[PDB]
Amino acid sequence: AEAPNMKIIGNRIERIRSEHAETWFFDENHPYRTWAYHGSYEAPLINGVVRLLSKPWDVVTGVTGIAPYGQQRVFKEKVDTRVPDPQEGTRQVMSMVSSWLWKELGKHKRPRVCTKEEFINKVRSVNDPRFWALVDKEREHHLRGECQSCVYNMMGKRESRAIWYMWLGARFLEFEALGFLNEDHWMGRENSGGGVEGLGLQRLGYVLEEMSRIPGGRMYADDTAGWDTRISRFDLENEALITNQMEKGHRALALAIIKYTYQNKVVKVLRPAEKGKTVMDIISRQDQRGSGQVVTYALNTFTNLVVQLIRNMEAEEVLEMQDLWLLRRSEKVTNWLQSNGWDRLKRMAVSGDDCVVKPIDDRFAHALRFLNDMGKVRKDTQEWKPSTGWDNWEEVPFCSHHFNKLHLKDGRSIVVPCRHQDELIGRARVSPGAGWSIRETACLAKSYAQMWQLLYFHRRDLRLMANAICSSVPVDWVPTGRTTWSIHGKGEWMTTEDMLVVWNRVWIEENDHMEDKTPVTKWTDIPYLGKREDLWCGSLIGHRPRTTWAENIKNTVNMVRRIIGDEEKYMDYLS
Ligand SMILES: [Zn+2]
Ligand SMILES: [Zn+2]
Repeated sequence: AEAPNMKIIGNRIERIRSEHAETWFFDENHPYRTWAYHGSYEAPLINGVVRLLSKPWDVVTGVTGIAPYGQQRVFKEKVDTRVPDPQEGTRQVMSMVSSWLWKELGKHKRPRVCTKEEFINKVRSVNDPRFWALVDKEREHHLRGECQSCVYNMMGKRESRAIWYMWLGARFLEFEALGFLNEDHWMGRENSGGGVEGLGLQRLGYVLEEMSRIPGGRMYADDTAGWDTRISRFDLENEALITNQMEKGHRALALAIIKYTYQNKVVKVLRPAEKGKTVMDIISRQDQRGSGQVVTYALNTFTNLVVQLIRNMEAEEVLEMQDLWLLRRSEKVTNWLQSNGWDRLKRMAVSGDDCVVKPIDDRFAHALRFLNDMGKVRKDTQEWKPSTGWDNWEEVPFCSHHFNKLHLKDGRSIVVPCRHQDELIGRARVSPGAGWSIRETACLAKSYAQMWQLLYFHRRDLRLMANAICSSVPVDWVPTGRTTWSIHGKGEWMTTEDMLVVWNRVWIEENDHMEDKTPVTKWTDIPYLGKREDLWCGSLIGHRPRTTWAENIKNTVNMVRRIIGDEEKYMDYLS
């Protein structure tokens, strides 16, 4: 039951109402329980190239399944929930660890205001002075302690999650104030110990293998049930402690982003109305993370590091059950942080809401009191049932992948990323936005295929499908679009450079975990997973329709070349 601060959100609700004053109404039968409701108003694709080249997966539901009533279903199940406040001692511990962590991350880095030029340069991955006049107007309100237009448009996706969109101008104001966390890699492994920001998916496995060698208990990788919805008002205040390291001007800009965008959010959501009509509801909420913000990932990484440090302190018996209610003496916490903090950070791989921890023993498994009091409840497990850890690092889930050690034909080991193949093909078959020419569709298909060549070459079906896609798209067409939104997708495949040369730069030359720098001169030297592992992770090798697809692949490529244009230049990546 939300108690809104009308002094902070009132201006935004009035600005929305002024835009839709003639259809605005108050629906006393609205469905919101934990969100404050303010009023309502009246409101109003498959990648063909990848589909044609992945026929066996037309009947695989794990693939095709990936492509207002639905949006309300997600809101009700996932977002319309309230977690009790942690106890005072739990909150004192949270603030202490956050303050200590912020000071560690800022020891060799300084907060800075990000510029309009940096933002414009990123948008090329804004030209109208009127856009910047609206931005200036909102910034002036922010510097006076007001907010008129930083409103979320929350779109639900029932597959399930909510994406909280914001206008480009509000995203710039957030980037200007807090973009330094991303732009200057505050969560990079070197700066944070436990973070992995800036590492590609190609390096994450080696991190987990390094952690497997640190003496201790099992490796724990518990997923929080709906992380963003479990970010409390107290996590938000602890995250805001970075403002204490900012110069006065910068500080004013950030305190306004934190107050209005993070801690007193105004959101517009769609809802079905009578006879096919749709209404827009204006709702507000003080806690939770607004999924989609410029620093969502960085602040999720920060708070997850804080939570894992607290769990280790409880496991190691630094914190006791008396400390939840009130932390009487805090010296023990400061001592553990100053003495062991860095060792424990280096024992973690934290990427937003995903974590892997290598505690000093298995007491970590039953250290749940502080974790549960902070509302960071583990997914698919009884609240008080001890966590299950892993003995084999190659089976540890992290960033929706697991990592396996394979060997090149010359004997050198490599550590590769892997996930269930259905998710990979399913995502490649999704085309965002409609009306694309065969150029945009084929260029996005080519991006997916070259991404698989660099990272998932060890999957039989993907190496074959990637080669058929690359043989069906003109060689000179530059890959375009976004294959992934993950910060671990560094885009080395977004090029017309030969992918075997790119593979060598990523896996050999620039790979600090590849001692011998001898180049790999042929794709047949690059291994696949064993057939057992390829099948476990969704391969269709040996399955009749896939066998027919592979036997007919040259005919399928020729058909795609015929559609695109037989006069274009193609290369045979299959032979
Ligand atoms: Zn604002
Ligand atoms: Zn796998």
